[PDB]
Amino acid sequence: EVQLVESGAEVKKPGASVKVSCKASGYTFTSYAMHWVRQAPGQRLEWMGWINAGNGNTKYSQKFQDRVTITRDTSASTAYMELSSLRSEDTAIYYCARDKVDDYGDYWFPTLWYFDYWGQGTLVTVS
Amino acid sequence: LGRLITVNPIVTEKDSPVNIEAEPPFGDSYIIIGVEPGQLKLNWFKKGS
Amino acid sequence: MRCIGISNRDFVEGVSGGSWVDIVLEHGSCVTTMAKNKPTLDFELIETEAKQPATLRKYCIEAKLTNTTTDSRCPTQGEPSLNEEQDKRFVCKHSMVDRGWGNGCGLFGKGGIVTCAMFTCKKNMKGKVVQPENLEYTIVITPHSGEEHAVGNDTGKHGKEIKITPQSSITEAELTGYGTVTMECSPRTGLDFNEMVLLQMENKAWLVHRQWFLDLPLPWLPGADTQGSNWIQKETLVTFKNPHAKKQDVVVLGSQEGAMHTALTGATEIQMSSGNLLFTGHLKCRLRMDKLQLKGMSYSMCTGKFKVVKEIAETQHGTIVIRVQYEGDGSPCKIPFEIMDLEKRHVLGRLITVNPIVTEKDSPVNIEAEPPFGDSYIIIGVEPGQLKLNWFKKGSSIGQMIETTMRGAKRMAILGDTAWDFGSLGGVFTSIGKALHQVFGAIYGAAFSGVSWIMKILIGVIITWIGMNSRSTSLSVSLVLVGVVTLYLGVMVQA
Amino acid sequence: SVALVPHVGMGLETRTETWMSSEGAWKHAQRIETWILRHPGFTIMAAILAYTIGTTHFQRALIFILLTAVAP
Amino acid sequence: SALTQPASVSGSPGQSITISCTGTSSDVGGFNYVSWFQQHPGKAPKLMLYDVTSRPSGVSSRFSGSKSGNTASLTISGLQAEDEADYYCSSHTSRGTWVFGGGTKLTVL
Ligand SMILES: *[C@@H]1O[C@H](CO)[C@@H](O[C@@H]2O[C@H](CO)[C@@H](O)[C@H](O)[C@H]2NC(C)=O)[C@H](O)[C@H]1NC(C)=O
Ligand SMILES: *[C@@H]1O[C@H](CO)[C@@H](O)[C@H](O)[C@H]1NC(C)=O
Repeated sequence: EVQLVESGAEVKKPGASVKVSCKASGYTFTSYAMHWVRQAPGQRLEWMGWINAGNGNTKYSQKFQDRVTITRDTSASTAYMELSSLRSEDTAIYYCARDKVDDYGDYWFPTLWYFDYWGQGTLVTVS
Repeated sequence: LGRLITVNPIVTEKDSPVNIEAEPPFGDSYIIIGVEPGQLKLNWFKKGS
Repeated sequence: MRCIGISNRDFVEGVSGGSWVDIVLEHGSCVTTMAKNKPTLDFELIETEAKQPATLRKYCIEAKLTNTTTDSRCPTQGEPSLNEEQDKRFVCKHSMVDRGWGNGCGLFGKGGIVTCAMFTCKKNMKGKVVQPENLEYTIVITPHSGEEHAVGNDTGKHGKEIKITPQSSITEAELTGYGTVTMECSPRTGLDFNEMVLLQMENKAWLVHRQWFLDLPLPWLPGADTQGSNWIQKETLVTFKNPHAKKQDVVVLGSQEGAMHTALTGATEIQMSSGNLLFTGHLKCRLRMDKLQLKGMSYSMCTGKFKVVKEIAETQHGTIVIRVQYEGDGSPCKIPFEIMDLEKRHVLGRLITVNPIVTEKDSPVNIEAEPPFGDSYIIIGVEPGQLKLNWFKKGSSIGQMIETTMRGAKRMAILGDTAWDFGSLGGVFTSIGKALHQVFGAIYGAAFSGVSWIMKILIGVIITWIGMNSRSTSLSVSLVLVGVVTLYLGVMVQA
Repeated sequence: SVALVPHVGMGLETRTETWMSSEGAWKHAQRIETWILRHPGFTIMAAILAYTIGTTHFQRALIFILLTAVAP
Repeated sequence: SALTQPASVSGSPGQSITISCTGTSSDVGGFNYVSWFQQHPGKAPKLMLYDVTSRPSGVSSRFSGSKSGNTASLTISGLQAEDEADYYCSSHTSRGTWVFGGGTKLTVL
């Protein structure tokens, strides 16, 4: 019943910014975190992850702390991904990753499971 | 000696673990789970209490 | 059989009730069990091992200071500021110097100076801690019927090699020939972890108290700290030389390794190198002997012509070990062994290696027994080839009960309340002595703790004195349990 | 420094030998007797002060041993 | 700040394979937040394990894991042809970030 679709991109240019999105269905948006996971071709799955919630208070990455920010909206139930300052190694397959928020509204600790359901992946390329 | 808090623990869908919580006495006691073979007997010590 | 020769022998006998007995066993001591049947066994704890440690705090030992910089400021216009004071690598101190026109400022007063130098360690002491689970005791169970060269050797495979975890259970031990012994060991209440902190210096290791370890004055660091730069109380290994009212300097205080070796007078050394092996402490065992067989029945009795090859050889308090060689019969047979008096009338004196047996004839089988006090005549074999061997056990007396009293009081001195074991369901006596000893030792410890060798003797003499000159027959109260008992523990500590 | 707080009374004692027993057992007395032979005047003054206060005869020995003992 | 599971392992069908993963004392040495994933080459990585021994619904009881300090080991008992895919580990650090493993390529023939 839980399906997570995404929006792909064909090809980019270094020096631009890419904006991939994802629609969440089967469950509500206000009490669910939605992370972001890289997959470069034949490489380690890196962590873009953004700890979203119903309020929007979100932690950056560590390698990409001062390089990328995101947005969100509840009425469309879509968490965005505004990756700025694209480079040659930024081509990967980006996934949205469902996660569950504590019932007190805040997101202090994640649950015992992380990623029950996934997006299909958007293979972005640079040129 | 020692009350059981999770009353009537039930195994369903056999390949799925079931977590039981107990209430040991104020000293030394033992935890018995199985029956005829594999008699799972575990020790536990509780301070003061 | 691994137990002869060790000076802590500890015979325990009496398997009343069901078929169980309580025993407790240290690393330095072995235990020999006896019953009316169910042949004798030997129990030794050979190693304690904690598997997965977690470091909690890293004290430093030797360090060095570079980048020594200073800055002063004219009087009454505040105190200085330096750019590397912002880091917590640089240890800092503000102090007063006096300044004038020769220093080049003015106002002829007393200014303020600061000094930074970055504190970098070079020798770490990490103190690891373990939880009471995933630590694995190891106990060896060797039986009697001493086939040759199995007497006291630690090496060689002669006993069963079961291992105790608190994850474990009944702990079946199927040792060959005989039955199958089971041990309800209790390893959680053995050594009282969650206070043991296993600190590791350069190549040695110790087993210290936790609260002693945490308040230790040295520059420390948390256990989960990568990139160990942010040392915390760095001022306990530096000092600031402001000799006269002039410029101040920093110097490293020096290596604390020798002073830490003076800090550890009272901690049992352990071995943290390729495994966190311990060789101290004890554990309590519940020893069930439901299923044991003697191995000796359904063999014919022997035919005679034995021969002694190692002499009668009393070792360690009256438990003589003689080694005999046999020649000629159907070779699997028993041994006609007994201890008589002179006129062969009374079977006095007890056999310890019960039901001895000859197997694969051209090999010695050595025998252990306990003679009475004085003359006894050890007799091996039947009448055409008897060996009537005299032995005079060196004449003791009532005093064997006083040395048993000394091993009992010493056993209560090292082991506090666990020492009311070696007893199998005493009921109306053992449980009340254990409970009263818990409520007396619980107000003895943590109300008389922390003091040394000397202070226990001093407070013992004080309580003995103010009890001895008291009134209303409270002198027995202040003498028989707190005076001479604390004077007795004053001479047994620092073991 | 850590030459003090010597881990001496933390319970914890077993049958096996500690780190340095038979050196640490008597080093406190061999250090308190050297100091008296190098400082006799404080022993005499502590004897006078110990005899002055402490009326009864046991308090003379108690205050004297404590005064000559707390001073290293 | 990265996990070090090996490059590739293999085993015949019917045997049991073990996949290990070592990490720091901030994500695996102290915490139970260790999980596993099944990254098929034409599919998003599917959640095959919860907490170190636990397991999602739908995942068969063939998969089992353990942890022995800084090392978390995944054990597949009785391999089949439907295991020819990548296996990625995961850990939540004490800091607040997530780290993944390098990836093990599993073959049976
Ligand atoms: C303790 O047991 C070992 C193991 O049997 C004994 O070592 C044996 O010694 C005899 C002496 O002739 C050799 O023939 C064997 O080959 C040895 N066994 C080995 C090497 O496995 C050892 O002698 C015993 N200890 C004592 C003090 O006798
Ligand atoms: C300390 O001095 C050395 C030698 O000039 C220098 O290389 C180093 O950077 C200095 N340290 C700092 C923190 O500046």
